[PDB]
Amino acid sequence: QVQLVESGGGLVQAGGSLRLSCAASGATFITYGMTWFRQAPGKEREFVAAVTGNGAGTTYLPSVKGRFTISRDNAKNTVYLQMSSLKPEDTAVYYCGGRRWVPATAVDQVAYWGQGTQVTVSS
Repeated sequence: QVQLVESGGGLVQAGGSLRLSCAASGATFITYGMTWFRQAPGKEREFVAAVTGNGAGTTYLPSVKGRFTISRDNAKNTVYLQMSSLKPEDTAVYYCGGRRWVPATAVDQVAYWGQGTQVTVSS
């Protein structure tokens, strides 16, 4: 009974900001590498950002690097994605994926998913 529950999405104007959260419960959180994926309707689900178990190692999709920040609080079992300078490009459903020991970099590698939270960026 491992469950990932997401929040913080919704609608915002271009240049705006959001903060996604993904609270985990069931397994031991620090043994999982957490990753944010996003999927626009009709396109393939793509990698956005990933963080290691300890929280030291972070990787970003080149596009969103600088604008997006991933982080995690291993005490409260949550991973965050702070989005800034949002473009219409970034409109999609954002999913949080967990994989044991090493963050997933491709969809197939993810062991546990969240329900997915919509982000829409109008202009």
